[PDB]
Amino acid sequence: HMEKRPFMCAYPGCNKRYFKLSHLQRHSRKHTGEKPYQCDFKDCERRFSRSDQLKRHQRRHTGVKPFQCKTCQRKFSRSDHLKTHTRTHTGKSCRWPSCQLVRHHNMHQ
DNA sequence: GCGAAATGGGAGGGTT
DNA sequence: TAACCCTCCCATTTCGC
Ligand SMILES: [Zn+2]
Ligand SMILES: [Zn+2]
Ligand SMILES: [Zn+2]
Ligand SMILES: [Zn+2]
Repeated sequence: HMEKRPFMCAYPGCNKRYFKLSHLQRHSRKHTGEKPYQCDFKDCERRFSRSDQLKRHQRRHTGVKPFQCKTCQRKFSRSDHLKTHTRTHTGKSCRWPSCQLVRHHNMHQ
């Protein structure tokens, strides 16, 4: 785990440093305040500085949930949302809250 | 209402 | 170069009861 960040931001007063030039060029859009990637869903009008941020956001509109829990078959749109959910099973036949297995799990969604 | 859990966004990291 | 996906932090919202 190295800390050498050779790419420094040239913005006046900014001390940001990054390991890769792509990370620095991605940071430079924060000073310009430009957010060109706008969500065109109804009654949203949200916008982001990065295209991947817009695609992550638009999954809440499209209902795309590629990540599925191997224990209770619950689906999530993000990998970190799935990993956090799996902690509910570590502490605690039906693995859904308040219910007494694949058919039952699939019917919950 | 309470705590837990889910949700959503920023920021940064890697892989092509 | 940058699209693309992952990982962590954080505040807010929703759920379970
Ligand atoms: Zn900067
Ligand atoms: Zn939207
Ligand atoms: Zn689960
Ligand atoms: Zn059940």
